[PDB]
Amino acid sequence: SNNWAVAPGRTATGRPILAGDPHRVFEIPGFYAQHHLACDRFDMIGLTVPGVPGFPHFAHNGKVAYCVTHAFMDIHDLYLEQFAGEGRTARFGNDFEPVAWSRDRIAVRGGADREFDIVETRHGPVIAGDPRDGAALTLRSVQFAETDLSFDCLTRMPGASTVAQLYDATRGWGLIDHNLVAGDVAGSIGHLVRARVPSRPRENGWLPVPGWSGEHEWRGWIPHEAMPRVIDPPGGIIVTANNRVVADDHPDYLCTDCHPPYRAERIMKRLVANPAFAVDDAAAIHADTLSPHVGLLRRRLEALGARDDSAAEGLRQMLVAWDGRMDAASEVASAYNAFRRALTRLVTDRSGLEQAISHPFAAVAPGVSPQGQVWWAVPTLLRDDDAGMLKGWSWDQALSEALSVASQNLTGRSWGEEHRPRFTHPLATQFPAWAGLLNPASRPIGGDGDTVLANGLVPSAGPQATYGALSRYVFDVGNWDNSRWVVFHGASGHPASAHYADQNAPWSDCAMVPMLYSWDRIAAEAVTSQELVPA
Amino acid sequence: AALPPLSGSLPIPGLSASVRVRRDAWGIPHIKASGEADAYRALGFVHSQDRLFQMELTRRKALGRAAEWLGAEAAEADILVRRLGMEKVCRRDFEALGVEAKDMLRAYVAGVNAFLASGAPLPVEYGLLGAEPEPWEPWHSIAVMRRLGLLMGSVWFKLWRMLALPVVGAANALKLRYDDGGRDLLCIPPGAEADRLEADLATLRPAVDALLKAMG
Ligand SMILES: N[C@@H](CCC(O)O)C(=O)O
Repeated sequence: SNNWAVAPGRTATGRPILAGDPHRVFEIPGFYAQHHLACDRFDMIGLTVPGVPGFPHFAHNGKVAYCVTHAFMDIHDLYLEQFAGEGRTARFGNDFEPVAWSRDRIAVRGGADREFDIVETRHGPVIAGDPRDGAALTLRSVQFAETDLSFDCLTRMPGASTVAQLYDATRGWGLIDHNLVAGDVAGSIGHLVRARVPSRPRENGWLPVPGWSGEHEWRGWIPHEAMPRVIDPPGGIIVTANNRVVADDHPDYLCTDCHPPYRAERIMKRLVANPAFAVDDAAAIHADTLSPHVGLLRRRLEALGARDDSAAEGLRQMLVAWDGRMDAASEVASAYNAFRRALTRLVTDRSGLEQAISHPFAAVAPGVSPQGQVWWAVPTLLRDDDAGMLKGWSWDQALSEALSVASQNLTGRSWGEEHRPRFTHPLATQFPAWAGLLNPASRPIGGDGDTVLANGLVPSAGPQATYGALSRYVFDVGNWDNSRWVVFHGASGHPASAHYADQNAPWSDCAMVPMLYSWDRIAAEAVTSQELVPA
Repeated sequence: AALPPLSGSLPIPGLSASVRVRRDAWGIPHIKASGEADAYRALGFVHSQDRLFQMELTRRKALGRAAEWLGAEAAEADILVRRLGMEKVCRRDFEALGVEAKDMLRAYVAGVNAFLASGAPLPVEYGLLGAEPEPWEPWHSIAVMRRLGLLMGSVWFKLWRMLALPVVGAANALKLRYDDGGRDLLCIPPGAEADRLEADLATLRPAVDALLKAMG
């Protein structure tokens, strides 16, 4: 996800500007929908979650604007339990205690019912492994473990008038951890880590940990007032982009895993170069396609030297010359992607990680992708030249092999056409003759998982974009009708609707449409108007 | 005529006053109510006019009933959310909520239920599936909200490093994480940088050994 705020002393307007874009899988219809809701208590516009009241993540109310990126706090622990009693007891300290067992059943369209066991220890439910064999994994997650009052925040947030009031209003939010970045008409900007995080050791962040020893238990909650926050920082710039929120010597353990800092860095760099950021400048940072890896790729391939195979040497010259932009127009960007996919595939097979998911402990739906994980770690290992997992190969051998393989996979398509998402309705595989109607129309788009324009992919599956900005927005705080937004297909979830897929056009261009707040402009532009009346 | 009516007037049991819903040039609804309860009721209603299939599909995924629509490919995801106790923790959450949040949730689903009773034609998906929509309870929104962020973040990485243990060894498995570009840009303080801490194999040894044994 990306967001940023720019302080009044660095904007073209002399008021805050907030902008960004949440990144999720392109499930259809999009998880977020645009709404404007007014009553006597509030007048708010932003993104809603169909089926949930309110504006949990993205909105302004005419005084404060707010938006989020996923913080990558560590909010889920896995415990290795030791069981006995044929699964009926689990160890805690030096005592084995009764475990909860019950039975449940789901129905399956076109198949038989599945019956199954729900096993639960004092840490939580068993999600992997068979307790009858003596060990299994349980999950203790802030999302499930204790009473959660996040829904109380939804009725308080609309009434906030300043950044600080917004942050009070979110007290008790724990369903998910967000960098909540906010701006207000008084001129403030802020970033709060909005999350409930248990107090417990750094070690729990690396692996499932022993459920019996007491070394690894939660010791209460990190207090609200201890969560990282900053308000009106002195550089006048806030950026968050799933990157590590605080240094690891911070006194509470908060994070082991997060996204690399490429996106935040590139956003930060462009904002730093522009101390008169205007509303119109948001769209250019959304669209940023520079890959952080061009330099490393170039050095390594350079040092690799001419190949013997002819297709492979051609691929090499092309990659060595590439400007590193994942532009929709760029054919060489597809070839970089093909090469990186082949590289990642080879490293995964070679190391045996491809088969790591054979183990019964891997069976937590929807499962981990070895290629999808290794893809992000390859740059580190390549940069450090660490061939520790390549079973005798050097990186130069992997690279060379990847040139050979990748050269057979060059479609020649511009990256836009190579990467174009195939937006797949949930019923398209069950009703394939309806796929044409059900799947909203998609256009060519650039970017990849590393670029601010974060249209990422499934490396084991192919180059096609599978996740990216579900929406983009910029808030002109205190000149609200100048705010703008877009969603990746449209407001409607009805494949027949004129608004099922019409926003895909500006979205694919990285352009946005007016986020209208004045009722008099809304009245002037209404296409349909409906009264919803008492009985 | 595969589409619900977006003009005229439509009744909602439980409204105190009229609510006006204007859809702009992109179909985005701008909803104007007097009271807050009317606002939430109208939002339930308008959500459903555009997104009924999404809402119910997302709820079914939350409640482990999606395989009833999607078949075997959703079976294992349904089993997982059942094991997690979605219904139990969403009911629990709802009972603990203050009166304004309870009222917002109740108003919201009375708007959803009002849409279901409105006599709109059903979305094309219900036609395909031969299905009829099921009514909404207040705690259902909590389940839909929980489903949206379900298991996001750290669990996958821990599960992955554990799976790598017997394949590549401890020293290697503990390097399996997203790159840091050589050194993180932090969010707080803005602009600050720092080197992340690498795994302490010595402190992790007993966890590692326990898992090796358990997995082997
Ligand atoms: N989509 C995110 C915001 C952060 C992004 O997804 O990383 C969310 O809504 O949790």
